[PDB]
Amino acid sequence: ENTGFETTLIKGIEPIRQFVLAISIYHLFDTKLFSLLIKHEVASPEVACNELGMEKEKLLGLFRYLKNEGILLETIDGFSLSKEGHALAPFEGWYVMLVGGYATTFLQMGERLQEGAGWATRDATKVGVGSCGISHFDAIPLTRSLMAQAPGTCTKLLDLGCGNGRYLAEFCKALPQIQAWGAEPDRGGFEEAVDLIEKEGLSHRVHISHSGAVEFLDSDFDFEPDFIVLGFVLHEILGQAGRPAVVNFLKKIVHRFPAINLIIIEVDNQFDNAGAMRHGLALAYYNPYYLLHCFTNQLLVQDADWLDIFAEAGLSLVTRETTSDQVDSTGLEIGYLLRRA
Amino acid sequence: ENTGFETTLIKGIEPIRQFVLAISIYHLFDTKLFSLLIKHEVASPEVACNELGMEKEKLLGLFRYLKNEGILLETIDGFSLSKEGHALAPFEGWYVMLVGGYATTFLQMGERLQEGAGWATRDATKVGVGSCGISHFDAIPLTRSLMAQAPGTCTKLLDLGCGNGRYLAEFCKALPQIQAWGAEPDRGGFEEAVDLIEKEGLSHRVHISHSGAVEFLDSDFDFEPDFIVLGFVLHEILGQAGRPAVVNFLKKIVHRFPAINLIIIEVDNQFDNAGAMRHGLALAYYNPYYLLHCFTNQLLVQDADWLDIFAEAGLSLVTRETTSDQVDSTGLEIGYLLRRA
Amino acid sequence: ENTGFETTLIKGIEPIRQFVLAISIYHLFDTKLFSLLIKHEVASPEVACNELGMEKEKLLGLFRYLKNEGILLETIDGFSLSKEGHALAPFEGWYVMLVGGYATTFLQMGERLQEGAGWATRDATKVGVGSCGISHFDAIPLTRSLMAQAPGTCTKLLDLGCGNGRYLAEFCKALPQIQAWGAEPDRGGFEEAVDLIEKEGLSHRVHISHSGAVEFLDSDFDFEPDFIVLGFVLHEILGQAGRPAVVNFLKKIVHRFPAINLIIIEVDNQFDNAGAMRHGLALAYYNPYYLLHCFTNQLLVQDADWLDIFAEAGLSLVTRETTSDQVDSTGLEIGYLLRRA
Amino acid sequence: ENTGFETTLIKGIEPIRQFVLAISIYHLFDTKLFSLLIKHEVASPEVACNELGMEKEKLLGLFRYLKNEGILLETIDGFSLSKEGHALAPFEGWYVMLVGGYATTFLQMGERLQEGAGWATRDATKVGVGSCGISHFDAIPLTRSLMAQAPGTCTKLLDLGCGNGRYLAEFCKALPQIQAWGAEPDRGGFEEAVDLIEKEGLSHRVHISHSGAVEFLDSDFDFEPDFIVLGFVLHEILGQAGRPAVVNFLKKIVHRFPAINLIIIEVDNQFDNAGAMRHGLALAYYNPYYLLHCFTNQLLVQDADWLDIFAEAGLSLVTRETTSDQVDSTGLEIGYLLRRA
Ligand SMILES: [Mg+2]
Ligand SMILES: [Mg+2]
Ligand SMILES: [Mg+2]
Ligand SMILES: [Mg+2]
Ligand SMILES: [Mg+2]
Ligand SMILES: [Mg+2]
Ligand code: NA
Ligand code: NA
Repeated sequence: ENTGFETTLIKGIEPIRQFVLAISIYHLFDTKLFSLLIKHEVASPEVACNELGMEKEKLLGLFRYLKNEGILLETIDGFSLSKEGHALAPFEGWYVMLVGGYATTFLQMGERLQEGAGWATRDATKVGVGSCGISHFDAIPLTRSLMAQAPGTCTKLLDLGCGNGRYLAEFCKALPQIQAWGAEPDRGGFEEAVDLIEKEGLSHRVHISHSGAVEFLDSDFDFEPDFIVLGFVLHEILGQAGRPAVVNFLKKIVHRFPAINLIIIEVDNQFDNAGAMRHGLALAYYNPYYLLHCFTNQLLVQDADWLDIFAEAGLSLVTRETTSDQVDSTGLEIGYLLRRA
Repeated sequence: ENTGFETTLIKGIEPIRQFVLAISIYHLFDTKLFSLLIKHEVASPEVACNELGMEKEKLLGLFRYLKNEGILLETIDGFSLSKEGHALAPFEGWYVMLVGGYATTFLQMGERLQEGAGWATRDATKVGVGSCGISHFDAIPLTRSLMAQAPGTCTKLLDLGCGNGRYLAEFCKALPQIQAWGAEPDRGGFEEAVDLIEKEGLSHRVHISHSGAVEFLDSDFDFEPDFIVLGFVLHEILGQAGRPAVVNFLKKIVHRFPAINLIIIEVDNQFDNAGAMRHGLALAYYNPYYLLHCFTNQLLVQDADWLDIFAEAGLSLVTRETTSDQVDSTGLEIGYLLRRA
Repeated sequence: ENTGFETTLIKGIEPIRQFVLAISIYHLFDTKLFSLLIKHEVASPEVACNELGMEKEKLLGLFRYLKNEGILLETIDGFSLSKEGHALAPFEGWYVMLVGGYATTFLQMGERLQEGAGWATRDATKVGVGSCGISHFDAIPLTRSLMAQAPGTCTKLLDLGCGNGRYLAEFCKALPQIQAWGAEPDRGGFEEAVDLIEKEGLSHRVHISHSGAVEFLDSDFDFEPDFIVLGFVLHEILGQAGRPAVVNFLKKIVHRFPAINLIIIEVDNQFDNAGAMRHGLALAYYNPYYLLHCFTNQLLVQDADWLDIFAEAGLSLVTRETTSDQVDSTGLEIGYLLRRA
Repeated sequence: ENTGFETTLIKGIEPIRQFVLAISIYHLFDTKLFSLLIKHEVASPEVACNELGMEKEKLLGLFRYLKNEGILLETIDGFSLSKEGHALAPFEGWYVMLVGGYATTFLQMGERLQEGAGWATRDATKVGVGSCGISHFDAIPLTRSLMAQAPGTCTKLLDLGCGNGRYLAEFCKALPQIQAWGAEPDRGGFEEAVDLIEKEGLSHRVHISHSGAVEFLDSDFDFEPDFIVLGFVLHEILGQAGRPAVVNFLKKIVHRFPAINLIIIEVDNQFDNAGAMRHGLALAYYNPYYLLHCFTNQLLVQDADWLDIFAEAGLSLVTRETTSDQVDSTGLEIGYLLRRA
């Protein structure tokens, strides 16, 4: 008889409804349709197609789907972002990172659970672009706050794992006397950094290298930074190369630059902490973030574990801070300002 | 300042939270972890790993993620399905079809929007397995209802586009005198049909062929069916081969078998119908279904368009029915019982 | 041990969380705090208190609660509506009607279920004010559409059950030649109608009487209307007085005014229709509306039942319409344009 | 045109949909219909009406409403709880307390905001009954944990503000040597306590008085307790009588009973703590709880404020604990075990 089944089905597949919507919102941003709708205000599928080189029947399908979900409005003149659609704008970075960057990673979990199946891959270009969008809200303000508490002034900044160069673009626009150098291991991210830096008019003050963090420190680069930023880099080295390699990397920084100020941003691994995991942002962001870090060759550890690593590498903690409680009040994103002990 | 940003962020990325959960639920089913948890009641990660040949640290990560979302419970003895987790069981087919089958298709939409980029691909084995799970609730009862209104009795049943053979297994178990033949174009689905039929003990009464519908009708098969079931097949032929090809296919059926009873199940294309699109199941299922059918080489049309096609092919409508309002009350899934005019 | 209980509790009491939010949104509107925040943009609790004659500590409590839910933002200068708070503006009428008008009614259901316990009461002033706010979106445009399809032009309009007079104020502003008379049985609503009409500068063209519909038609009023609007009035008479009384009331209208055009708006009782009840607006609005009409002395019937009543009363149907599918696509709100047969 | 309005309306009035559902769930429990459906499994409206003395048409309305929301199932034999309906069972106390007890309080906020309008009233009988239901999960296990850490064993227990006597019934059943006395100021709650104690067969070991806490301590009662439980009582005295009155009350306890063990349960006022307020249970429960305590004559203060009050009253802290993180992981419900300094 299946009495009452339909009502249970609508609730039971609610995650599937939102799964498709998240992918569709990701494409709305990534394809530049969102920016086109902002610019035009109202656009017919024919006009959007001509501008972006798209096929009308596929675009009409995406537009009708988004209209049914309330992201778009449709009038005789075309489609427009609704108030709900406009409200998505600040969140672009999260969609680009988690859907663009990590959709393949989540999809690979079934096969990668098998003995010997290896680590899940990701689209590191989208991870970098997306995380840089996110960093405008959380990590860049945190880095700025810690930099203000260091002695002297920043004149030469080195950012390892720079993604598309957003930290360097923001710091260079706010602090005009700064000279900067960024290194990014992903080729696509490296190319996006060279383009963003050129678009912001900063190519004469900021240079980008296609390199990983450990290999950059071992290279014959000619730059004497007084600040080094390691934003979510150490947990990649920890997973890929091991704890002795992280300790040795940190020792090499202060051996080469004994008066340097280090700013390290890391995520505290509280995946098993019942109270922490009930916070709305812990469920929305950190629970999937922790899951991805079990399937990729990265290792998140606790605040106490990082403090032990810093001590073993011969570093002293100047101050520790978390993100503004207006943006992320979980206390899981922690920034450390360190110096040679 | 970003005043109040966090509250907006938690709401803004709610689709991303559910996107990861839908993928994780899909893997919970597809990897056979769900069936393992049902069988064991409580299983430690070590026990689940030994049984399914998995890696403990990756499995613990998936389990902790699902525990944080309330799908699993954790005690000193291990993990178990919660009441919420147990409640997901009937919906397995939807997760397998839409996530397993069509996740790649949704992910390809950005690139496939470009002029000349072609049709998005899918994992047709998972689409078939998943849709067959769904059909237990909606399409198999609808087919059974229409079959009861035809003259005479079914003795020889042909199912084109049979997926994993679920329609044939259910009809053969309910009606022991039936001899059946199924054709499935996807190799993986064909192999799953041969295995399901063997598992149900029906290999002596039901034969499966690896073939598409049009090519099967043109083959030298030796079977005289009195019923032919075309469950969501015609809209594939319509998209791939065109309307004259669908008309010619239907004419060939009644030319070869003039006394045959045809049962056709199709989805009415009401993607642009405001009232229809506000139904909870229209939003949860049909809105993504319509979107997928704009990106794949399949074409959904309206009830009136199908009736015109049937008339042009020389068929008469015996009766038309929709699914039980206990399972799907949208009126979008329509079954037609036809005969030669 | 209560393993996993908290996660189930947060979901289990979600209706309670939203119950308090709905009441708080209702007071935000009803107390004029919403209009104060629109006017001021940012207001400290001291400024809001001085303007509306409120107590600071109670207001701070309401504001902190709403801030926690994302409806308000707080800065050093005070509180303001967030984008989410601003987006609530069009829905004021629904909150005023269902919470202000009918909260007591829903709360009385337990006691009123008992044999001989009578009908639940309501705050008819808030029901009238709120329903008039709603009517701007659905019933006023429907009435306007039907009036345009009548053979005659409206010059003298009678609105029975006029609430706060919003139909008359809108029609009179749009159609300057109209003279109008409204009757409202609730004293509080009647007083709000006299005030709204005076505020809109329409007291010379619109008169309001404190009276129920049946008693108004039996009174010595001196007005010769060519249009009468009965917007959700007949189902009140049907419940309170019975079907013969509704038939007699309609017969009396066309006996007194044989050339009159009648516009009747009613809600189709589809409470037991599985497909209709899965529409998002059916669940949000019509399911509680049907419930309240089982506990108050009002009786909702079906479209066909109304058409039969009209035939018995000697009325002919000119045309029937439902609301615009941009505002309400359920087809449950129906308007009938009638004349004497 | 109101383009796209309906989609915004369905979301905008979601709090109203859940507001009516919460009230309907409250009555389902409070009227004993929930227990009737558990006992019968399937019940026709006629059978439920005969058993509880209800009117069939009003009951059918409530049942149809709940069926539409998925709480009930309907078959030819009658109505039954669905799996979703069954899952509500543990949450009865929250509905009884917040809806039964405090619905009137929330509804009174608009009028009580006015200068000199006084404190909002509540249904203290339902607050007591509901809070006692909740206490089975959080406060009773917390009290039991603290009692076990005292140097003495409990033989004579006094519970001030006992509600319906649930703490005493649970402790007395688990610990057969205990003699107990409870005081409850609300007459309805007092009568429910006398009945619960009689139903559990404990009238020979537990006596209940109709009295407030301060007046009980000033009375001529003849009982020498070695443990006193003050579960959410002190914040009532603090609001109603002031901080000197709370200090004097605590001093009087240890003057009359110098060897007594005191167990105090209080809610930490973190209403203004951004991170704490993003916890799912903080939003669902504590945010409305804080709001109600701004409109009633009760005053919630912080953990540190309570510890300072205890020091002033001449009490020493033996140990402090919060609730089990399986039931409430906010850390806002705190229990203190105290002795005379
Ligand atoms: Mg990482
Ligand atoms: Mg298809
Ligand atoms: Mg009514
Ligand atoms: Mg009634
Ligand atoms: Mg209290
Ligand atoms: Mg108070
Ligand atoms: Na890893
Ligand atoms: Na297609």
